[PDB]
Amino acid sequence: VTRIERIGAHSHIRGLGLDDALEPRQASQGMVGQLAARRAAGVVLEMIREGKIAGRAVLIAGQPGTGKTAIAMGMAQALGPDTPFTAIAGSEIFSLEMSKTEALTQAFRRSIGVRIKEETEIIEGEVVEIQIDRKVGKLTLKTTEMETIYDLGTKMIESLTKDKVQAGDVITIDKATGKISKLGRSVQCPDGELQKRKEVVHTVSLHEIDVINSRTQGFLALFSGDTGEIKSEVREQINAKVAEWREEGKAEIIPGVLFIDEVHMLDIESFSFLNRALESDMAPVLIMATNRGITRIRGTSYQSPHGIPIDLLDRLLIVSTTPYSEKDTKQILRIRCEEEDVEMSEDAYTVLTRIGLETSLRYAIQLITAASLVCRKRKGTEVQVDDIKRVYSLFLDESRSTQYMKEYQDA
Amino acid sequence: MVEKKTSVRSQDPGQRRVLDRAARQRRINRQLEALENDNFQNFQALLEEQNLSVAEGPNYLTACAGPPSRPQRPFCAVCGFPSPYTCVSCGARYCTVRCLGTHQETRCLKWTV
Amino acid sequence: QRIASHSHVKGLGLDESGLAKQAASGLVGQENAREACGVIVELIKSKKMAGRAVLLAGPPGTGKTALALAIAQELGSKVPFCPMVGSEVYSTEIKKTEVLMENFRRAIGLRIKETKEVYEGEVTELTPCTISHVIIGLKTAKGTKQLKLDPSIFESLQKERVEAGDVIYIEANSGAVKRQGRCDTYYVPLPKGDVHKKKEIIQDVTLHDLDVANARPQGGQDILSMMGQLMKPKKTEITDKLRGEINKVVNKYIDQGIAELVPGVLFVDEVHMLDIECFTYLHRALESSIAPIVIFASNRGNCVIRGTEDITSPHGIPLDLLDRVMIIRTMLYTPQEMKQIIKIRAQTEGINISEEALNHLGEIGTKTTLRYSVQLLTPANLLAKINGKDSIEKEHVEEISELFYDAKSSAKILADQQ
Ligand SMILES: Nc1ncnc2c1ncn2[C@@H]1O[C@H](COP(=O)(O)OP(=O)(O)O)[C@@H](O)[C@H]1O
Ligand SMILES: Nc1ncnc2c1ncn2[C@@H]1O[C@H](COP(=O)(O)OP(=O)(O)O)[C@@H](O)[C@H]1O
Repeated sequence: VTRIERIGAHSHIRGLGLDDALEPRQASQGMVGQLAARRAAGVVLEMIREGKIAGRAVLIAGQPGTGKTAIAMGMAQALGPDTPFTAIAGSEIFSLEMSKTEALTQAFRRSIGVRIKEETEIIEGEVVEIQIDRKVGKLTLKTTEMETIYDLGTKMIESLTKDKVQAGDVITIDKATGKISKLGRSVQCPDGELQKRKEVVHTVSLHEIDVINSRTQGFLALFSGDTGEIKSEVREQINAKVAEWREEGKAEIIPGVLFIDEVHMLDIESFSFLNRALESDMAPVLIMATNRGITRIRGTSYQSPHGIPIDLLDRLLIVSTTPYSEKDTKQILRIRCEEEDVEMSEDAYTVLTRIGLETSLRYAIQLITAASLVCRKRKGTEVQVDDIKRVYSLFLDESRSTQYMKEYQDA
Repeated sequence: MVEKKTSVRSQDPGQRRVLDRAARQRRINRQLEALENDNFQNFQALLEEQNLSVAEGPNYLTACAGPPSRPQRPFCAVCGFPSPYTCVSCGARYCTVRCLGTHQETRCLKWTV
Repeated sequence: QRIASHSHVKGLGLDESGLAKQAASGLVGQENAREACGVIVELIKSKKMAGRAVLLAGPPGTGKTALALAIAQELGSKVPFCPMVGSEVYSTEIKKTEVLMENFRRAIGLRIKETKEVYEGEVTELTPCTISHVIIGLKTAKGTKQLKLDPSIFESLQKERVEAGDVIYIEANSGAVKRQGRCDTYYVPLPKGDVHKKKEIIQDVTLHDLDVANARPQGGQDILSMMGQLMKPKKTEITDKLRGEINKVVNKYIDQGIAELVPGVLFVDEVHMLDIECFTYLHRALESSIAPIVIFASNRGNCVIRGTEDITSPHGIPLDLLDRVMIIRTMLYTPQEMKQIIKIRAQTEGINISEEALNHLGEIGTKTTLRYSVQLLTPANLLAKINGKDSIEKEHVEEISELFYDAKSSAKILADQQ
C-alpha cells in the first residue's frame, strides 16, 4: 500500500513543462506560471544535455517560496535518470571526516558519470540435478524450453558449495565470476535460452571510481569511511585514466548536474574553492539556489548580493524567479490538491487563494491537507469554506504568530 | 480434416527408457567408424593384415600419437557452431533450443540400435 | 573535448624577441603582463633558482588565472605545474603548514629511465629444483622460452595459484608474479609478442609521491597485516628526518645520472584565503634551497588579512610576504580587447556569431563584466540552434540577456530587499 516515497512538497513536479522550442506552457507537468525563469531553466537544461561545455554555473534567485527549488526539482525530473543529478544543501559541506573544500570537490565528482558498456553471458535456469565426487561433479539445468548437462570444474563446484544441499532452485550463474544468485524454489522457472550473452551499461560517478581505487576494499562508498582522497595522485591519474578510456571506445563521460540548494550557507573558503573547481574539464554544471538579499557572507564581515562574493557572481548566470499573482496561486493550489487526494469547493479555493496571497503561499499549501482532515472529521467529502476558516484558526502562520507576541517569554 | 498422426503414434514416450553411458560410447564409436568408413553409405582384409602387423616395435599400431594436450572443444553437430549445451540423454552437443528440437526429433535415441 | 573556461589559452604568445603580440595563442591584450610572464617562464626553464615567487595581481576577470595557465601551457608536460587554491590549505587531517609543504614538493619532479623487462606467456611447465631455483616454461605467439627463476619468486607462484596453462607476467627485477588469467584455449588471449618483453620506461615522478610512498610500510604478514586494514589517513612527514633523507637518495641518483631533476611550478589561486600563520610559514618556506617557483594570484586589493581580524594590507597579503615576491599587475580590458576575447572564445567553443551580434555582445561586455559576455555565447547559440539557424544573430544575444541576469543587475533587483 504505502511505499517509502510519499506525498512531499515537490511530488507534483513531474518535469519542466516546456514546448520543444523551450517555451513554457502556463501550466504543465505540475509546474505553473513562472515563465521567464522556467524557460531559462530550459536553456540550461538543454545545455546540460549537450554536455560539450564544462563547469557552467547558474544561480536561481528570488523571494522565499517563488518556485526556485520547484524549478530545480523540475530540471531534475525533466532530465530523467541516467545522467547524474547530485543534490545537496550548502550545510552539507560542513563535515567532521573531511574538510569543506574536500567535501565540495567530492560533490563535484559524484556529479560526473562515466558510462561503460560491458558484455558478459548469464546462465539462468532451474537446477535438475547436482553431483559431488570427493572434487568434480555435474549440473543439469532446465529452462521451460530445454535442459542440459554442464561439468562442474573446480571453481564452479567450489562456488556452488556456498549454499548447497537443495534442488529445484531457479538460479543465475555469471560465467565471468561464477556468482550464483537464486530467485527461489521453482517462483516460476525461466523461458527461452538457458545461457545468453548480455550487455550492461554501467554509469558510475568519478567519485565511485576514485573511492573504489583509493584502498583495498575501498568500495565503502556505502558509508563515507573515506576521509579525504589523495588529490593530485589517486585523483589526477583517475582523470587521466578516464581520459584514456575516452577517445578509445572503452567509456564515454556523462557530465551531470550539481544542485547546491541554499548556497548562501557556504563560506568564503568554499566560494573561493568554487572559483577554480568550476574551471576544469571534469567540472559538471552546477545550479544553486538562494533566498537571501544583500547580506553578510559567511566567514567574514562583508556585505554582498545573495551572500555570495562578487568574484563568484561574475562566474555564473543569474535567473530571477518572481512572486505569483492570484491566478498562478490559485492554479498551484489546485495542482497541490490534485496531487493530494482532496477535493474542494470553488468558494473554498477562492478563500484559500486569498488566504495564501495574504500571508504566504506555502502556508496555504499546508492548510490544504489540514482542512481535508478537518472535513473528514465531520464525515464530509469535499472541503468547504468553514473547514478552511477553522483550520486557519487552529494553525497560525509566522505573521499572525509574531503578532500574538503581545505577551512575553524567554530570550 | 483430422490431425492425421494419432494413427501412427510413433514415439508415444510414456515408457521412454533412455539410452546412456556405454550406449553413448557405441554411438561415438559408430560415428567415428562411419567417418572412417568408405563409399557405401577390402576392410576385413585391411583388419586382417593389420592384425598380422601387431608388435611392440615401431610399426603401424605403435605409430599412434595419442590424446591431445589442448582439450576438446564443443561443437553443435546440427550446424557445427560452438555449442554451450549437451543433450542430457545421448551426450551430443548443441547450441540453441531450435537445435535441441531438431536433435530430439531426428538423432536423439533413434539411431542407437 | 569538453571545452572549459581556459581551454582556448594555448600559450603566452610571445615572439622570439620576447615582446607580446596583440593576439596570439589564445591570449589577447595584457601586453605588459604577458611580457612579465614571458620573463619568468625562462626563470622556470633555467632550473637554476629555488623558491622564487610571483604575485599575479589585479581585478577579477583580468586574465591572471589565464596567464598562469598560459605559463603551464608554455612549458608543456615535461615539467610539473601544481594548481592549488589557497582555500585548500584548510585540511582537517593535516596541519595547514603540512598541506603547504606537500604541495611545495608536488611541484618538484624527477625523470628516470628504467630499461626494464617482464616475462609473460602461457606457463607450459613449472619444476622447482631447499628449492635451489624454479624452471618455468612460458609460451607466446612467437615461441616458447625456458626460464630459470630465483627460488624466492617460487613463493609468489604458489600464492597466485599459477599452474600450467595459466598466463602470467613475472617481472624480472621485482620478481613480482601476476596471474593474468587462464589461457584462451581452455580466460585471456595468448600474448602475441615475444615472451621476454623489454622496454625503456621514461615516465617521471615527483618528490611528494616519493615521500608518501615512504610514509607507511607494506606487506609483512605479521601485526602489519592489521595496518593493511585501518582507515589510512595522511600524516605529516618529518622535516629534518624523512624528507631530507629522500633528498639524499635523490641526489645520489642524480649524481649517478639515473635521474634528472625537473623543478616545476606551484600555482596558488585565491592566495588571500591563506591564514596569516600560513602566510608566515610560506615566507619561511620559499627561502629554502629546494623550493619550486611559486606563482600567487589574488583578485582583491587593500583589505584585511585572514586570521588577524584587523590588520589591513594590500592584496590581502602581509607586507612581509609581499616583500620577497615579484608583483605582475594585470589590468582591465578595453572594449576592443573584450571583443577579441569574445570572438576567440566563440570560435573555440564551436559557435558562429554574426558581426552585429558580436558587436552588441561586446557592448554588453562594456556595461558588464567580460566573463558574462563570454557566458552568454553558448545559451545564445543554443537558442539560435533551436530556431534552426547556424549563426548567433543579434536577435538571440539581445534576448538571452533577458533570461539571465548579471551580478550588478540582479543586485539592483535585490535592492527591493524584502
Ligand atoms: N511554478 C511552480 N509550480 C508548481 N509548484 C510550485 C511552483 N512554485 C512553487 N511551487 C510550490 O510552492 C511551494 C514553495 O516551495 P519552493 O517554491 O520550492 O520554495 P523556494 O522557491 O523558496 O525554494 C512548494 O510546495 C512548491 O512545490
Ligand atoms: N588575455 C586574454 N586573452 C583571451 N582571453 C582571456 C584573457 N584574459 C582572460 N581571458 C578569459 O576571460 C576570463 C577571465 O577570467 P580569469 O582570467 O580567470 O579571472 P582572473 O583574472 O580573476 O583569474 C578567463 O577565464 C578567460 O576565459
